[PDB]
Amino acid sequence: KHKILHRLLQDSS
Amino acid sequence: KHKILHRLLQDSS
Amino acid sequence: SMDMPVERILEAELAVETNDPVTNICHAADKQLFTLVEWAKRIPHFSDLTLEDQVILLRAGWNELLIASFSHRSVSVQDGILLATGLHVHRSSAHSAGVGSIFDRVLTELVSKMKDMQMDKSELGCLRAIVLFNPDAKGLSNPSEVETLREKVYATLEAYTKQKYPEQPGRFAKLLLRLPALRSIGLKCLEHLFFFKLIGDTPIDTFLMEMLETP
Amino acid sequence: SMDMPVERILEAELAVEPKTNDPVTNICHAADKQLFTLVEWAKRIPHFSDLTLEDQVILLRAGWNELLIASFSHRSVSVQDGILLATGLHVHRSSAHSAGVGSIFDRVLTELVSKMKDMQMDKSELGCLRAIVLFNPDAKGLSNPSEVETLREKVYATLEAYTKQKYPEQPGRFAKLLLRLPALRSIGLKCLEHLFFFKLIGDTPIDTFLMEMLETP
Ligand SMILES: CCCCCCCCCCCCCCCC(=O)O
Ligand SMILES: CCCCCCCCCCCCCCCC(=O)O
Repeated sequence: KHKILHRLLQDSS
Repeated sequence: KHKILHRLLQDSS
Repeated sequence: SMDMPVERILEAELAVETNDPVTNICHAADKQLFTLVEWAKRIPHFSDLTLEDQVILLRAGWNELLIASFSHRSVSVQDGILLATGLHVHRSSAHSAGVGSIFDRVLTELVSKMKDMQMDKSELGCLRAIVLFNPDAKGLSNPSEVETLREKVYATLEAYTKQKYPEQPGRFAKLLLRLPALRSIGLKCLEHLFFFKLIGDTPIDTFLMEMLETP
Repeated sequence: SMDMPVERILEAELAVEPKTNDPVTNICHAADKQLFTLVEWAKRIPHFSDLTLEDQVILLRAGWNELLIASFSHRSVSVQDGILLATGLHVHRSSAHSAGVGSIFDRVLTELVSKMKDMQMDKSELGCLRAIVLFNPDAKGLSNPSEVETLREKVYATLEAYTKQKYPEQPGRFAKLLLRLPALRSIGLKCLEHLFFFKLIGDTPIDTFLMEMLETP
């Protein structure tokens, strides 16, 4: 997954 | 010791 | 360059500015992984890579990128490290907790050398951007692009060292030649972290735990 | 420079050009043989022999693994999907994978051999990079780290003047050469860990000089 890293990278706002 | 390494380095031959 | 301005790399650096010392270090690493993602996003062209390639570069580099930061943060202190949490770890605490060896390598190979040459934040930023743009990182969709980004960063760094330190012709070389030490220290810190995880009895927070997960 | 001539560093590389089925046995055998040659190479690097015996021991103990990996990697630029040992034996990727050492072998091919091949790294450049590895001012126990530091500085000033003179169209060539040193360090460390396991488990002949290098500092 690498859930957290994916969520932080995607997040722009 | 490092016997071999010492013998090879000391040698100037 | 205009492709890779040293201004933007400096702006990225400035934008992010339990007795057990190992618990405190692990807690600080977890917090700094959140900041590290925001730092990477400010490095020119990083965010134009595919998400998969961004993940691969941050997973490969996070350890070296954090060690480079706390090492440069610690040039103000003698025989200690300053964590991002504002906590200080003295050499004597590190030795007392069974991580004297690696702590001394950090002090001797990185902190003292950064201190000796007075490495500035533009130079640290560039070296961190070189570590980030690691064309050897396994599974990259396009190693060539990462290679050219690394090349743009080291062209930018060299023009910066020539412009700012014209009297030190060896300075560029000197900066690049801390990267092998940083790699070696990175690998040894990773082995410590895997052991801490394996044995338990050191709390490891979710983001640091994720970085230690073996796909 | 006059204090660290690139001629002498090339002469050291030219001076050491050479004449079972487990690839791991074959590689360990070649490593033992090349440790003998490595001492002779070090002695031909300007100023190395003027260091104290203790400091010479420290630098060759700290560097031998990287120094041998640089040499066989550069020897292997002409080989498809394999390495050429100093013994004249070839190790193909398929054998390495079949012997349980595929990952590290692929790292050697991908991070070192193919990159040396891509930039066509020459023997003067290899000699310099090996002399930089040798003059490791971070090596623990050095009597005078400062003088090792200045020898490293003389080598990288000599390398950079050589790359500017010979490859004036490749402004980044110097940087590119120095930026194979982190990979060499990383690969070095993983090879060492392999060697210690081969020793621990037995079932790999390990000759006297390689055995000695694996005996604790
Ligand atoms: C420094 C030597 C301690 C040895 C313990 C191993 C811990 C792994 C090191 C990972 C980097 C820590 C990140 C700290 C974050 C910061 O404050 O900038
Ligand atoms: C070559 C990498 C794959 C094998 C992994 C085992 C680790 C062996 C250690 C490397 C020593 C290098 C010896 C080279 C000798 C030569 O030049 O022929």
